[PDB]
Amino acid sequence: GKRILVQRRGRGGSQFRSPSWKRDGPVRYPPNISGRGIVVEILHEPGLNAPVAKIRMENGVEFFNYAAEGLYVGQVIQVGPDAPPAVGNVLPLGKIPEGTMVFNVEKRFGDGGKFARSGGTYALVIGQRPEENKTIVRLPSGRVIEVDARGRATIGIVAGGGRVEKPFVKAGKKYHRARAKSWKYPTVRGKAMSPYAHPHGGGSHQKGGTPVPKTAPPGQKVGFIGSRCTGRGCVRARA
Amino acid sequence: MKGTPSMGKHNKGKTHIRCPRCGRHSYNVTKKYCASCGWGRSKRWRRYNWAK
Amino acid sequence: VDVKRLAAEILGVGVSRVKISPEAVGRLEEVVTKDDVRALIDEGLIWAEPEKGNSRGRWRELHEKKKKGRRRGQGSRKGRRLDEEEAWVNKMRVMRRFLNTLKRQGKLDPATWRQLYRMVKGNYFRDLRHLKTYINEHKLTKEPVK
Amino acid sequence: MIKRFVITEKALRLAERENKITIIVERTATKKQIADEVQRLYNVKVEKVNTLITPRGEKKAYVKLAEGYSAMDLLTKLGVL
Amino acid sequence: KVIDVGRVVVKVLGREAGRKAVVVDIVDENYVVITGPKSLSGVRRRRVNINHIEPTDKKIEIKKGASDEEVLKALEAAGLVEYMKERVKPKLFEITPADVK
Amino acid sequence: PRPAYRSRSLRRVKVKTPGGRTVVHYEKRAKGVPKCAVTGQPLGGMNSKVYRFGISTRAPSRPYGGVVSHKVLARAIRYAVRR
Amino acid sequence: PKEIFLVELWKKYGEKAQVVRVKRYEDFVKLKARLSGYLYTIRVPPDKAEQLISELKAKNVKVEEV
Amino acid sequence: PLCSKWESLITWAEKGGNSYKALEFREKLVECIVYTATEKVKKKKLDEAEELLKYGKEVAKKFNIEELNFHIALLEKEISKIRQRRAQAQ
RNA sequence: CCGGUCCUAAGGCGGGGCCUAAUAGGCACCCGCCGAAAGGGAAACGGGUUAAUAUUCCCGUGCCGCGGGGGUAGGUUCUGCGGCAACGCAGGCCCCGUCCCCGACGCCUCGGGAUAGGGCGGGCGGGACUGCCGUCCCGCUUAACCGUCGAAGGCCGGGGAGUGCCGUAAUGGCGAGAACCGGCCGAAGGCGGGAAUAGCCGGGGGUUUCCCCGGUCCGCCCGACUCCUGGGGCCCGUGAAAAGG
RNA sequence: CGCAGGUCGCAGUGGCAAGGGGGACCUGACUGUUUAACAAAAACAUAGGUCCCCGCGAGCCCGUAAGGGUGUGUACGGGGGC
Ligand SMILES: [Mg+2]
Ligand SMILES: [Mg+2]
Ligand SMILES: [Mg+2]
Ligand SMILES: [Mg+2]
Ligand SMILES: [Mg+2]
Ligand SMILES: [Mg+2]
Ligand SMILES: [Mg+2]
Ligand SMILES: [Mg+2]
Ligand SMILES: [Mg+2]
Ligand SMILES: [Mg+2]
Ligand SMILES: [Mg+2]
Ligand SMILES: [Mg+2]
Ligand SMILES: [Mg+2]
Ligand SMILES: [Mg+2]
Ligand SMILES: [Mg+2]
Ligand SMILES: [Mg+2]
Ligand SMILES: [Mg+2]
Ligand SMILES: [Mg+2]
Ligand SMILES: [Mg+2]
Ligand SMILES: [Mg+2]
Ligand SMILES: [Mg+2]
Ligand SMILES: [Mg+2]
Ligand SMILES: [Mg+2]
Ligand SMILES: [Mg+2]
Ligand SMILES: [Zn+2]
Repeated sequence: GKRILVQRRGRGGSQFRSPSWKRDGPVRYPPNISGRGIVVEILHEPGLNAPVAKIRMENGVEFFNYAAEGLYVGQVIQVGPDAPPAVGNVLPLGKIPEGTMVFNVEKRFGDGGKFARSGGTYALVIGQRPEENKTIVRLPSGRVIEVDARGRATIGIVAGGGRVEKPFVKAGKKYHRARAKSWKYPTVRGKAMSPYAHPHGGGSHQKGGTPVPKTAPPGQKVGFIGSRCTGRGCVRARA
Repeated sequence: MKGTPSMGKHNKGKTHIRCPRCGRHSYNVTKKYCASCGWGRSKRWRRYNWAK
Repeated sequence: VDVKRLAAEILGVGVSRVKISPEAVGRLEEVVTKDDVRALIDEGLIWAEPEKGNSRGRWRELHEKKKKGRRRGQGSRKGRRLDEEEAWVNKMRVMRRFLNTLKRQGKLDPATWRQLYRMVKGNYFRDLRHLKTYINEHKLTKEPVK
Repeated sequence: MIKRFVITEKALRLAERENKITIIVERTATKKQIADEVQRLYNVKVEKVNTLITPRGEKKAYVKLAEGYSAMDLLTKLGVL
Repeated sequence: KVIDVGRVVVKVLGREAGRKAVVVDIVDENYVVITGPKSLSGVRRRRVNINHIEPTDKKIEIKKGASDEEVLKALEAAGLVEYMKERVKPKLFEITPADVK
Repeated sequence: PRPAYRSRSLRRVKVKTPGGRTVVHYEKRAKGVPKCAVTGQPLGGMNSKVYRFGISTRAPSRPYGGVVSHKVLARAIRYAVRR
Repeated sequence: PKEIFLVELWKKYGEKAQVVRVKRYEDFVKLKARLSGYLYTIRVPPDKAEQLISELKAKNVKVEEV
Repeated sequence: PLCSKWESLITWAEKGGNSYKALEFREKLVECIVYTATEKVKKKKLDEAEELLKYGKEVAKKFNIEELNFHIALLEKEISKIRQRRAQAQ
């Protein structure tokens, strides 16, 4: 037809969907975990970016968390406000001291954790405003945000860091990783297309496109989408 | 290959079976309705005014 | 009715080997049942010729010659015949069992056993005769090893 | 429930050699129904019932009687022989 | 020494595991004789490897080669009859493979 | 039947009958033996080859039987005794 | 089919047998008690075989030479 | 030896007074010895078979089992025939 | 007792609800169901028979599930017995709950053990050839099921080791417990029973497929792509679930 | 697996089976994919590089709507260009 690939992605086809049946479950904090727990397993999850620890609470509730680097099987973790700020412990942001490296941070209490969930990532506890029950934290991107002090986080940094430094040496390796992730692999460049299939397709000497405005409709909003700038000058202006 | 060589692959599959309601070879086994009378997706008989 | 099919089924051989005597050509048309075919087989008008087994006299003669050592020269080899990995396995097992038996019986100090064991693993010795000759020449045992 | 009897060569050989009667019955009849029907109608004891559906769409039953009743004798009694 | 006559121990291995008994004799460095009475706790009088018994804090006063009723009067003097009848309950969910490597 | 035998889920066993023929029998593979709930290793006294379900197996004469091994049971008993 | 070695054990099954089949060889006799469930076979010396057949016929168990 | 578990079960059952189980255990011990010896002789492992037969002779002396002696005599006759054939061929 | 039938997978359908001008249109929600004749998964094999069915018919020998009867071990306030232990042994009955485990899992590589099949020398029986020699070929088989044995591997008790000691195909192992001694659990498969009474080879008699006689053996070798077992390595790839047990 | 001797032919991996080789330029790194039925390529993809929109009640996309995909996810991440 004429609808482009980014428009076809939103339909939810099998080649664009995530095979989450390959995973044991969501890696989130259950709503009402408290007390001491035991690290029983550290497992690989297909398509995820870090090893996943299985924590067995003292009252029998078991949940999945991202494993802190240095966490080991048989370890005893503490959950709750009374938990000390040691590695693997799940503490409120309000109780966590400043300068602490946490991960799996909850923006609001009870969502399960949103930020610093990739391997080798972490958030830094910058400050505490207890009079509005907020915690200022720096996310992995360098952005400083306020989060609910009653929310929960884990002390330490996410294990599995350095996974992306090693090159994906063959196309087959990225193929096998894509089959576990949700990516459609591989991707055709826009200018390698014909004009019916992409705005960049067409001419005898095919060319890319200049940036489109932020108000551009779907099917037109490809390439640079309302970019502040492009290239090395843009990076320089950013820094 | 699209002609005679591809015709040899039509020897073992099927899209339709006989419909229990209308008896035609029109019951779509995967979609689970009849393409002639509409049984399985419409309790009223499927018949359109554009068809003689 | 096909007589040969019933006869082959009865005799438990191939239809290619079932043979019908021409003297029963008149009686073939009256054959109705496997009992009738059994009656003809009992009379001997239907029989099974013996199967052919490939004769092996030529092979046995050539195998004797090959055991003596003929017909295995450079012009008769087309691919790999010797297995290097299997040869290494056999070489290690022979030398290790010999040295371990000597140490178990006490003819070799464990340190000398260690030196010989590491040399064997490191491919110092061509064969068991070489190992025995080394042991006798360097006097690593109180009595000579045969 | 019984439609008729099968008096072919195979059925006659089975009757004479194995004490079996061959009947054509309704396609919906089960082995239990066939055995009870045979016992009620003919007052014999049924040993076992084997059933099949022919390529012409009929149910045929081989009814093996107990060891006190003759299938050939029963066929002669009903006169279907 | 901990494993001594008059000591209350709990058998850890075998059929009688988790059951309490009283050490009444010493065989050698490897074996001692235990009889936490079979009518009382269920541990018949016999030798046991000291590695297969876990000593408790409790201890009673009896003489070497003491009899079953001697151990019985010692336990009732200490008030330990119900403690001897109780069977130890493990918490299997706590143990990880590091503990049994 | 035939595709079920083309799949490798059953064992292909060649056997010579008393009638002099060679036939292929398709037999089930053995079921896995019970494992310890902590270590995952096979439990002693219960690791005999079993080929079908519904066969009652006798557990070893110990508390918790074919659920945990003697090592886990003894260590847990020691911890509970101290605790 | 099951095999028994002790005559005392085998007699408990053979006494209830529907039939006892006898097979003879130069050194030993196979006695096979055919019950509803199983066929119990024991190999015995010929003299003990004769004694057991005599006892079984005394108990009025059927005996057949196979 | 090989059927020591059967010997221990026999004596344990007799001490406990289970005559039926004692008879079953005696049968199992005889089965153990005779089956293992017969398989060894059929595979022509005569040294292992002779060790098993000596153990069976000791067990039959210890437990008063005539069937064990009879089957051992049959197996020893077979062993003698095998050894005679080996000596004649060699 | 061979498959469907049962289970769930990717997924789908129906009702309720929400949406819709409306429906026979949509589905995040709740409930139920369907979804594999190659996945998971109860239990049958050998011989004979027909013109045509053959794990279905017949003979023989068994297995599974459900239910019952007798005997037995056991029980009848209370608990089964033995062993230091690994663990072994008939281990009472009925109902309910919970937990755990099996079900349940990739690819590559190399060690070990078997079996199917194949071959060699001898023996017996039968067949092929007739220019010379006397060689060549065929048969000599053993199902499911019951019992017993059990390689690797793991484990228990004793022992208490650093001039080390013990090794592999290869990596190697030891006071965080080695060498060494004894024991426990434990494959394919073997063997006995089944079962020679079958089948087969040969030699006769009768007649519509029945009866009789002889043999169906001895010693070795190779050996899988079939079956079992263990070791090692790779993954930004981790190689299903449920019924059922 | 090897050694010694003898011996025939035109021919001994004798049939069967069974690489011609080398130098230089252009071009695409490579393996892979492509116009079923005239194009197999220097075209596409590729690992690698780099830029942009995005802190998640996001960015991008699908649906009339109810709502949905990315997402059982979280910047060592999702999406979009070269
Ligand atoms: Mg995909
Ligand atoms: Mg183009
Ligand atoms: Mg434009
Ligand atoms: Mg356009
Ligand atoms: Mg253009
Ligand atoms: Mg077309
Ligand atoms: Mg289709
Ligand atoms: Mg040649
Ligand atoms: Mg090499
Ligand atoms: Mg049927
Ligand atoms: Mg299946
Ligand atoms: Mg399977
Ligand atoms: Mg279904
Ligand atoms: Mg046919
Ligand atoms: Mg021969
Ligand atoms: Mg090697
Ligand atoms: Mg050619
Ligand atoms: Mg290229
Ligand atoms: Mg190429
Ligand atoms: Mg073309
Ligand atoms: Mg072309
Ligand atoms: Mg390109
Ligand atoms: Mg580059
Ligand atoms: Mg540009
Ligand atoms: Zn229809």
